[PDB]
Parts: sequence; structure tokens; C-alpha cells
Amino acid sequence: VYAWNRKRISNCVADYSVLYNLAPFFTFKCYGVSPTKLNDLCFTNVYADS
Amino acid sequence: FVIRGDEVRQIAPGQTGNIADYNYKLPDDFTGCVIAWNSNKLDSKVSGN
Repeated sequence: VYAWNRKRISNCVADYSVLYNLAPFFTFKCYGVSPTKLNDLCFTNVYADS
Repeated sequence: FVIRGDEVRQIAPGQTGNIADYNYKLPDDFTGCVIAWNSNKLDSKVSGN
């Protein structure tokens, strides 16, 4: 956890079908928001923390 | 019903999951109850894959 260093991901096409395309990807559901609506929802400045 | 078991929490009724998004859908609040039978030793197949 102490690393906190990663490359930046932005201004990209966040197609959630790519998440299912990867074999070991399992969790993509949001607790408060249904993934069905999230399939085409748009966000700004979203990066995966390391 | 028969399932793996590693993802029963997500595919549980009333919530979205892998198998839940695959085949079976349930209403927002169905009157029935859900019961999961956790087979421990004997009901688990040890020979057939």
C-alpha cells in the first residue's frame, strides 16, 4: 500500500464489456448504483488506485 | 437450483450477480424466501468433473 505510484488513466472509452472480456475479472458491481445503468454512465477523472 | 457457491452473495435474489445477470431474474421484492443448502462433505462429487 505504501507505493501509491501508478500510471494515469483518463480521457478514455470506459467500455464495461472490456471488464468482462478479461478472464479473471469478477467484481464490477457498485453497492449504491445498479451496473445496468452504469453500462453507459459517464464519469470524469477516474483512476484505479494501487 | 445448483451453483458454484463462490459468488452466491452477488447472485443472491434481490441483488445483481454473475449468474443473476446471466439466466435468472427475480422481482424487486418477491414474497418467497431463499434457502441455500450448503453441502459439506457427502453431497459434493469427488470423482466426476
